[PDB]
Amino acid sequence: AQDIFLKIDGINGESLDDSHKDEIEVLNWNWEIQQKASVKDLTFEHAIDRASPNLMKYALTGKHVDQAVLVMRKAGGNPLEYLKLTMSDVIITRVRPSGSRDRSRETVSLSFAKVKQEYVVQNAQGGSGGAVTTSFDIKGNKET
Amino acid sequence: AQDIFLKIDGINGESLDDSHKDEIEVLNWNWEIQQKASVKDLTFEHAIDRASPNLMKYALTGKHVDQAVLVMRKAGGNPLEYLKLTMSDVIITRVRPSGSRDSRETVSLSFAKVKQEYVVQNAQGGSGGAVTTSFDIKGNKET
Amino acid sequence: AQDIFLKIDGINGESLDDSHKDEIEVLNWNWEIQQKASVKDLTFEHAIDRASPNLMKYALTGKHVDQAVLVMRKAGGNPLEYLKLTMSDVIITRVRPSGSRDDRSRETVSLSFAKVKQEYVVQNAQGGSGGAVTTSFDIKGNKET
Amino acid sequence: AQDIFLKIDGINGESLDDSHKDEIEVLNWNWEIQQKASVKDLTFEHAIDRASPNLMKYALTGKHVDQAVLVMRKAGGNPLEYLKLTMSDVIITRVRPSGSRDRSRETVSLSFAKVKQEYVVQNAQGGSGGAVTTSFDIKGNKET
Amino acid sequence: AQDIFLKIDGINGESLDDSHKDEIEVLNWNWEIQQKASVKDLTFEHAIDRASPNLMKYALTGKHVDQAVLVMRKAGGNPLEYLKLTMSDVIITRVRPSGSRDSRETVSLSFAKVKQEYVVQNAQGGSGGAVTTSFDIKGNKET
Amino acid sequence: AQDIFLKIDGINGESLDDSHKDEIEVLNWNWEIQQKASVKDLTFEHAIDRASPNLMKYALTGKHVDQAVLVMRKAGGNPLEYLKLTMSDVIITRVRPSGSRDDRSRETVSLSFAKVKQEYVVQNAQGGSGGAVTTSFDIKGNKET
Repeated sequence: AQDIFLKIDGINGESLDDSHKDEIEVLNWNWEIQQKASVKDLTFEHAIDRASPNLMKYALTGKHVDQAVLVMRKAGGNPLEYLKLTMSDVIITRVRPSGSRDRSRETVSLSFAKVKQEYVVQNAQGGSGGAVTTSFDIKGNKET
Repeated sequence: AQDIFLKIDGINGESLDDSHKDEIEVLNWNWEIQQKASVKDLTFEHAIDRASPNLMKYALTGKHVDQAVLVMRKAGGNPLEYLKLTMSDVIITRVRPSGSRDSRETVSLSFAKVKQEYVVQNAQGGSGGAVTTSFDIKGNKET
Repeated sequence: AQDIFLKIDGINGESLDDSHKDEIEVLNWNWEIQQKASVKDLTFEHAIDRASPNLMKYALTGKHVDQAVLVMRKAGGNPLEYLKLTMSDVIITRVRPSGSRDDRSRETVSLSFAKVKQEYVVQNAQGGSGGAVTTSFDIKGNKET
Repeated sequence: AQDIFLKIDGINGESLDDSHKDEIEVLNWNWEIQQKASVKDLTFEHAIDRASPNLMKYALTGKHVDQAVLVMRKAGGNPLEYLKLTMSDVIITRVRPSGSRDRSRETVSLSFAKVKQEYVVQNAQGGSGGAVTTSFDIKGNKET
Repeated sequence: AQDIFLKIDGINGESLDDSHKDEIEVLNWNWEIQQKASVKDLTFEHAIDRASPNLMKYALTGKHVDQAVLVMRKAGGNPLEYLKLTMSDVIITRVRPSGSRDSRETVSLSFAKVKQEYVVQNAQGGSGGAVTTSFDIKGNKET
Repeated sequence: AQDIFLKIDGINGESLDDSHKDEIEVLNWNWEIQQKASVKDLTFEHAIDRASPNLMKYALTGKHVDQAVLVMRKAGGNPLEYLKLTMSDVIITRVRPSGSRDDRSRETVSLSFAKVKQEYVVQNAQGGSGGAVTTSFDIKGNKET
């Protein structure tokens, strides 16, 4: 059971994690690019939490935020942050809260002008094996 | 197992909860906002109950009600009311009753304005603070 | 396990229940109203039974019947009839029978109606009738009643 | 586990049942009428059997057959034929055979000019409790 | 557990069955005719095997083959070949290979003419007779 | 449990397999040709890995790569590489990453290509290479090769 965090400028979550205080604890996420290219929103799920009233507001106003950063960190003896997705000039495009007597979930989508992806390689001994980083100005349709 | 309540002006439920007497006991609910913005109906499910004949009536007439308030309350030793969604100038847009031998009703609401309050819980289980936003959907303005 | 009954004027079922003799025993049902308003057919499922050949006939002719009454009754020690849906000026709009060798033969049926009344019966502490909440509407005439 | 039979004029099945010799043994079936009225095909499933090559032929040619009769008969100590659906002037509109290493099924549809439905009521003692029969000339849009 | 074989002219499989050497072993299949008549492709599934590279080629070229023959054979003590479907002037219309770590390929065929033979089994498990029909789909005539 | 590998020129994976070092370990894949002919993208799934940031980049730029080779190898005592699909002049048309707290992070990727070759390796009785059946096609040029 790995940890997934999302840090959205101006929209705090309620994580108690030492390295990700006040970020949003993410249950799951997905994203898509299709063939210039068609870049879909990134979508994530979290519990209804401290971020939710602000996520609602930004969805309605459409106001941009500077940056959102998504991180996946492996669980266990060697807890590496192995994937980091950095989104610049972000819009909250969709919010879908729900609740049940038997559970509170809220599904959120984000669009962004630029993106950067960093992946860290872990070796069998658990240390850093290398790293790959790429980035792209989607709005400007240019490599960065 | 948390409790969810909905208080609709002019349409009583039959809850026996001390702090929510005659409100509607909600089984589940969902809502959506999409990118001015497209705000979807809020939908909830409840058992067929004392509210149902009036929900049917309002669905048919289209008459507005002043306010509906949805509350989620945590279960357990510290039963905190941590989410409050206040809907102003409400229409009953849809009612979908059903029953089986082996009985539930799905209802949708639309509203001119909305307020969402999340109540932050402190380490002792009490109120530590809140985050609150509101919006005039009809007028397309922050409030 | 609650009981659900449907009484359709001129189309008997084969229920043996004392208070609902010759009515249709309903397995399940559903209905919908959408925003003047759009009122959908009411749909129910029952076993292929004595009603089925007449339901077929009425589906084909389109002939109206005066009234259909749907009732749900709680199971157990206090069998309260807690929901009564009365549909006036009714058409059989859909019939969908089926069967399988591996038991079960069922039929899905839909109804349309000019007027509707919904009564919910409130239960008292002794399990008896404590009162009711009732509403009604002339759908065809688009008026509250 | 009840028995279901279909007797199609000119298209024999391979049933060994005393009362339904050479009829088609039916696995399941369904039918539909919608609001003059829109009468859908009746559809049934059977194993690929002696009828299948003829069902294929009639589906391709579109030649009519005089009559098809579907019967459901209860299983057990009191085996009543409680539902009989009689279809007149029948067309084979669809045939969908399939097979598997893990099974042979074939789905068939029928359309018809006229229909008759007979239902027999069974009492708790297992005997005949009464009967209801209706019929309709669909092509002519008239009660019969 | 019955056996299903497909013999396609010019496209060998790798079956080791004595009576169907070098034919394709079929996992499942289906076909459809709808109401002159609309005859759909016949579709079958097999493991990725020796046929696959040629199935890919014919799918791409659209070149016809003379004949494909599908046979179902009963399992057990009396392994009767009870269904034979003969397809004449065949096109490979579709190939859908796939594989997973935890490998199958779906193929579709179209044809100008068809013959279906069902072999009737006698009480001793032998051939008791047959029912046979055929049709020129392309020419829209019985044969 | 068989192994599936994909070698994409200029986009390394992180496989540790001796005969497929730094290739992409594939969880599953599928492809389609329909009736000149309509050749669909090949789609595969892999874990989010060293390839992923480059796959994203190439999806966005649309830049071609020379070749991608997909291989399936039987598991067990005789690990035969029995299927080899060689795709020439390749575009990354689709990337779909996802992750969940409850383990697993996976990514679905699609490829398009101008030419294709499919080799199936026939296995001999000893489990070794007995031969092959091989075909190839210039999809862009619409010609058999």
